[PDB]
Amino acid sequence: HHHHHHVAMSFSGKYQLQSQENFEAFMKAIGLPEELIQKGKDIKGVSEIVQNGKHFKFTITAGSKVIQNEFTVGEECELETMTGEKVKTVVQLEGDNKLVTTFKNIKSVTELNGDIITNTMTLGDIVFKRISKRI
Repeated sequence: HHHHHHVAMSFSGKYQLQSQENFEAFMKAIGLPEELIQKGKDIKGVSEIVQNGKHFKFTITAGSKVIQNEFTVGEECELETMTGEKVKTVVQLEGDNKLVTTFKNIKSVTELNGDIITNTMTLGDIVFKRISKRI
């Protein structure tokens, strides 16, 4: 009560993998080995995001290691993939609890819905999806 001065929703929180679709098709296409794919779809990972005003931290716990990144929105930084490949880009927000970023041919769209994180990525013709839930 008595809060949110024309600003609401918050990417700050920790989350937990519920489900994912096109995972194997995407992981094979980005050149990961079948070992990391079979453990990556079986073992449900954890995920964490920290909003820091203009700054944003991304943390994704796979079934063996965590990938940590940081950027500032509208500033030109880099993001690490699960394969360990390093790629420069800029991230934007459409004012509607949804971040958007592209790379070369990969169109990534994160979406916060309360205590749920929807995430939809589109590399070429492959459409990777991922759902996590805020613990």
